Amino acid sequence: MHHHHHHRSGDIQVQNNNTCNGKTFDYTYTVTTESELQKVLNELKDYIKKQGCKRSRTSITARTKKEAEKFAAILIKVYAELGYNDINVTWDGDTVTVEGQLEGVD
Repeated sequence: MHHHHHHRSGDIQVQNNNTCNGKTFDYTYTVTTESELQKVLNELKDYIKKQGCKRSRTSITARTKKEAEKFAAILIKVYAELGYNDINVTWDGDTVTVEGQLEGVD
């Protein structure tokens, strides 16, 4: 097979938008391989902690809802390191939109 990197294949567009957003340049990273996705979440998590009073939103381009599940398991994990292990997720299919839980427990 002809192996190549062309922006037209399974390009995964990760977009994070922060509530209490300070110096938030873009938080947008497009990875064709999940090996690179690891570094996205390493730096991203660190920032969301500062640019985020309680939570920030994320939406990742999943080409299948099967992928949306495992990127959800990653985003839930990332915000679980920041605070609450329970995180808010919605599986669309073309996208997985994950935002951290608001402090509401009794």
